[PDB]
Amino acid sequence: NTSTLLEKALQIAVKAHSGQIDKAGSAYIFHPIRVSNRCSTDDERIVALLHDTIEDTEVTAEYLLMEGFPRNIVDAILSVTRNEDESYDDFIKRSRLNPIGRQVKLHDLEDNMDITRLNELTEKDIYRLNKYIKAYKYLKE
Amino acid sequence: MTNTSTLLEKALQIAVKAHSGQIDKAGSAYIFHPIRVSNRCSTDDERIVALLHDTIEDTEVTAEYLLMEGFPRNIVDAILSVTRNEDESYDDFIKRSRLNPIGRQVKLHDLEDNMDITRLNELTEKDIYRLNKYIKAYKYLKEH
Amino acid sequence: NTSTLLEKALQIAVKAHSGQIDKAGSAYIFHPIRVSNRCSTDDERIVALLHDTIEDTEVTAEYLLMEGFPRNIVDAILSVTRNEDESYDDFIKRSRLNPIGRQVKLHDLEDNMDITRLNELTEKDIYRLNKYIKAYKYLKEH
Amino acid sequence: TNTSTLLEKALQIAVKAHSGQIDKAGSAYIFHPIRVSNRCSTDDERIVALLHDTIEDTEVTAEYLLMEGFPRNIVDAILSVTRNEDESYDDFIKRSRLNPIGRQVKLHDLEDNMDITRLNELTEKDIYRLNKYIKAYKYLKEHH
Ligand SMILES: [Cl-]
Ligand SMILES: [Cl-]
Ligand SMILES: [Cl-]
Ligand SMILES: [Cl-]
Ligand SMILES: [Mg+2]
Ligand SMILES: [Mg+2]
Ligand SMILES: [Mg+2]
Ligand SMILES: [Mg+2]
Repeated sequence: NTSTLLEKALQIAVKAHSGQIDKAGSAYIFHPIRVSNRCSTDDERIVALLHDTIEDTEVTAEYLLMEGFPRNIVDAILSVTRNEDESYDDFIKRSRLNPIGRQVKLHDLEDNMDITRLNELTEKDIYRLNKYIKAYKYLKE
Repeated sequence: MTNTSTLLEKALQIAVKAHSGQIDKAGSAYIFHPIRVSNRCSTDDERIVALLHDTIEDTEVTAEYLLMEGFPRNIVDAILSVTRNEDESYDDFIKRSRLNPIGRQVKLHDLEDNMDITRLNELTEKDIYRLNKYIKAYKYLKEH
Repeated sequence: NTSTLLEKALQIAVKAHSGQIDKAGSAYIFHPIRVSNRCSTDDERIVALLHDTIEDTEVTAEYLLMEGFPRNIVDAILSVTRNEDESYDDFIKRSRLNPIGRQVKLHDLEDNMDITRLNELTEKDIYRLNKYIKAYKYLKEH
Repeated sequence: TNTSTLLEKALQIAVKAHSGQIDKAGSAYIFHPIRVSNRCSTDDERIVALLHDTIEDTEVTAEYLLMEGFPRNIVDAILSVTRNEDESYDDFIKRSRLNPIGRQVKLHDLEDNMDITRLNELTEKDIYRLNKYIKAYKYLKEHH
């Protein structure tokens, strides 16, 4: 009962992130939604809705391919999916090389840097916010 | 996860299922309409009503079903304030929406999304009449 | 009247903050502009454009009254203008009492919590940002 | 001068050049480049948005902007969204798409011009120009 591939990516994310919470206390599914609302194209919105499904849920790149998602979309999701064998800097460098992933990752950083949603702030947060700021600047050069 | 945060996730899953496969005038999935309206809201109470504001027309989603799912009476009343009654005229419908503090705000963001012509392929004369009606209602909901 | 007073408020702010900068080096004039962009009414936008003119520049309250800004607008600006002998805690409590000042202050805290423009984030910012979060929550309480 | 950054100078130039001008909604025109600039993502886009309509002002010219310190690629971007005297609108939109910064600014320009939430009413005379905005908006979206 799906009309468009953007609707499918939503239903996949809502199901996959069901039961997860972000560090602010809210349902995690609203993070890819808030990133998707910052996007400008349907391709960016699809990747934004799924950008944390491979890392955090049972969704795999293989599953997305078998569900009909195009090669450039899945590769764009993989460009914003960190591998353990790489540093965070090498991950952001790999994100910038992808036209769709670069834009989605920028909006992902913006959402993660939105401290207006948080209850407090600790020293562990500012070290994480700092590398977000460095990655945010790198992706805008 | 708090009760309001749980209801907000619950409200999303109820909207996704109810609007599954539905399309709007442009042809895109209708679910993104409540989501775009929600993104304009400021509080979680408003976000919940925004996500469910067009689900009463669905057969599975009723007022008692939402009460059964844990949504409090004030939230459900807000959803009913932005749900047009059977024989109710548009002018009478906007008047009823302003009486509800949450529904009034949600209806404003609903009008903003409906006035967004960046998603339309072409504008006709019928669209002008419809957009003029949204402008009048938008202005009415912003007064004191 | 309101469309012209909004423009006048912009021109008063531009002239008053001219050449001032924030901690990131960006032009400070855009802080009231970005706060005014988050507002929903013309009264809020006017107060937001002028909310740091008394404290940071040579604009006075009598000056704004002389230019035609109504009493409620000037009072709202004063509700978000910290006094000398007033602590930050009492300042936030006083800004919540004014309907327009409360809303503009909320958007002011949102702009001050925007770290997308800072070059880096240190530990001294923890105190400032947590203070802003606490003040943000107090203003949102109903 | 008494200006900090090129962005601030661009603001002051737009403020002066549009001073007293009014838009279709009856508001001060200066807030149009500001609202276009609020949609932009980089400082280069914001500078061009703030100045995207200053060339009509007799004081503001390409030479003036170069004199003030604005880089040539910024000035060329402003000229990419400045329509020529005998140029057709379609040819103007095609020319603005070739410029990376200008394309983005022209999209945000079109979004603001299509924002009918600021309008007090709509007539059928607005149909043609709104359909031109929609057509040009889609044409700039075909890039990706
Ligand atoms: Cl990571
Ligand atoms: Cl939402
Ligand atoms: Cl830039
Ligand atoms: Cl033109
Ligand atoms: Mg993410
Ligand atoms: Mg609706
Ligand atoms: Mg301030
Ligand atoms: Mg323009």
